[PDB]
Amino acid sequence: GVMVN
Amino acid sequence: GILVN
Amino acid sequence: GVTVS
Amino acid sequence: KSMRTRSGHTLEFKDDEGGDWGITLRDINGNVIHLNSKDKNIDITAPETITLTAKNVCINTEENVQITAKKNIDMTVEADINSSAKGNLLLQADKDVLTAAKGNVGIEAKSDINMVGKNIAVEGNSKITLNGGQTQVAGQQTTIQGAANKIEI
Amino acid sequence: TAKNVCINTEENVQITAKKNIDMTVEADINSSAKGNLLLQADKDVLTAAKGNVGIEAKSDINMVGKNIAVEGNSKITLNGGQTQVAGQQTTIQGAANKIEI
Amino acid sequence: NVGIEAKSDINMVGKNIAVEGNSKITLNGGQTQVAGQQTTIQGAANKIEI
Amino acid sequence: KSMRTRSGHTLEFKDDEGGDWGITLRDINGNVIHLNSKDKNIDITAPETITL
Repeated sequence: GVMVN
Repeated sequence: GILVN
Repeated sequence: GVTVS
Repeated sequence: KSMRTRSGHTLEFKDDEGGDWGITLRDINGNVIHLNSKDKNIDITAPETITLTAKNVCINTEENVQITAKKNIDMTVEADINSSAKGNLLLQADKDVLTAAKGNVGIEAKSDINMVGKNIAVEGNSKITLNGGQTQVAGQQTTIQGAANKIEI
Repeated sequence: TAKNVCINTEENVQITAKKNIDMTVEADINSSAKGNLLLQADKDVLTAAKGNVGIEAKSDINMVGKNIAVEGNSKITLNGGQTQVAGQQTTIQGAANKIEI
Repeated sequence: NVGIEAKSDINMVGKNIAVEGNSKITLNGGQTQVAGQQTTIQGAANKIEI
Repeated sequence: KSMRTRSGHTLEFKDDEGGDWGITLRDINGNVIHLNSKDKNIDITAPETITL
């Protein structure tokens, strides 16, 4: 989904 | 403040 | 390194 | 002093320097070429059409050039079209302004670039790139979409 | 002065002035070429229409500049695929909240 | 300066659209939408994806 | 009705109302100015250049 750094 | 997904 | 303000 | 034929063709010289001073070549149907000496003007008038056909055409003026029509103005060319100015370049219309190219479209401007409108739509097909020094987006309700989920701000 | 005016040539046409060139029309203005179309000015280039402004290109579109600013009133839409946003400082601000990434 | 001003709409359609600001890029106006299939936001080293 | 010169310069009037009807000013190399009275046209032609 939302792959953060 | 945010409502991501 | 991310804000929510 | 004149020369006339039986159809009405005329070549006339007028010597009255207090008015009506010049040369005229005309016919009765309404084609006129007039050299005006009091005002230093040249007038060419045709009831239907005026055609200028040559290999090159040059217009040289030390002041304004005005083109006016009650209908379209067309400019068709089999090579490039160039327009250069030392001031501004206005492209104003009352209905619409459309620019279509079969290749690229390049808007390269030093200093500032401004775009104002009621609605802005950017429609990509392969990639949309926004590269810059500092990026800031505003709005009262900003939504980031894509694929399955989304982020609401 | 006539009803129609035609200029046909086998080579270039050149119009030069030391002042403005003015083109006033009641219906339409069309400019069609088989090659490039360069609009150059060393002071300013301005466009104003009382309607929608359309840009179409069957290739890439480049807008190189400085301090690029976009203003809207109702909606701003960014649609496509593989969207990317870059920049050293990237702040997304909303209503009473913001994220700096 | 370059000014593109309309009072109804502005529509841009192209295969690729690239914007390169040497100093600043700002987007303003209510109801902003960014969409697509893959969306990335970067910075010094941060890299988030959708 | 015409006025001609030894090199070919011409100023000519044609009175054929049904047919060729108008005024022409021309030389033998290709420069023509023609006032077409039948069709109400004005035609200016040059092999190389026209300058205003």
